[PDB]
Amino acid sequence: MQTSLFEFANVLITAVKEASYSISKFKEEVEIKYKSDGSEVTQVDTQSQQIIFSIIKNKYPTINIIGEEDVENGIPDNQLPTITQLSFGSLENKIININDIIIYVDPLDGTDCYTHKQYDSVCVLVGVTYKGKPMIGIVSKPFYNNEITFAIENYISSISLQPLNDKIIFVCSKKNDIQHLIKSFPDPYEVKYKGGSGAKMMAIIHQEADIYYHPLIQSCTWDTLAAQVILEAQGGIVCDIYGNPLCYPSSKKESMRHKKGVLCLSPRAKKYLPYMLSISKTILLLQH
Ligand SMILES: [Mg+2]
Ligand SMILES: [Mg+2]
Ligand SMILES: [Mg+2]
Repeated sequence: MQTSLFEFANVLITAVKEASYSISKFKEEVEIKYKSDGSEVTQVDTQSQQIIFSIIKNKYPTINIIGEEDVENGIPDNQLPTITQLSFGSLENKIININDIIIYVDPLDGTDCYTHKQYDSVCVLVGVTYKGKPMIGIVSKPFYNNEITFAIENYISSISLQPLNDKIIFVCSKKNDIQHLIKSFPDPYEVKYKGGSGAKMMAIIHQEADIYYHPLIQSCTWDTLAAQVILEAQGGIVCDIYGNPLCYPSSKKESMRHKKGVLCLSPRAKKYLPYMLSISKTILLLQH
């Protein structure tokens, strides 16, 4: 029924490292399955997910864990790396209840970025809730030396920050080019185009960007939670396009889409929330 936070964080970090390493070291020909809604999936996505699931469930067989892809655990204990024994500075090592935990996984965010050699946009995302409340976020960028960024509540791992721009930077994909939606923005600003939803949140975390405005029902729980915990630990904001907290259902039977969109603000961009809320105020998002 219970475990320590340090144990738990070590298991998750071990899983993410191993998955990231699997992705970055992979030279065989990729085979692209197409889901029944056109979206891509490769054996690299699924193998990454199995690694993550197997490592975690081998320690915590009861644990609630939700992943983008349709695979679970299975990889036998003796092919899995041993668990790291890291300590975490002044962070307090809590006893926690396994059944209060829910884990949300994207084994490979930017599957299309991957298949198009946009390797810089590929992330592994693992986020955790505890009693419904976001608690841990772990992000890896396999093609950026398997760099891992993570946060546990208000504590945050080492992170390189680009010198602040001074112009406010909006970041979006070309396909969701919101530049016309924000022409009335009060202060000087720029639009940077970046594929990958994980990548776009990381851009804010590394101060390459300030605002990620996603007034669309394209994001899922696993796309946001990991980066959310980190950005929030930095003092940034993640919410609906109407300013409310993102929802994280407890089961994959329920829809994992963020149906009221996504909005992320850098610490300094928090003052622009009212502006963004008045922009979103007349939008009714519809799904199909
Ligand atoms: Mg997909
Ligand atoms: Mg994915
Ligand atoms: Mg994704």
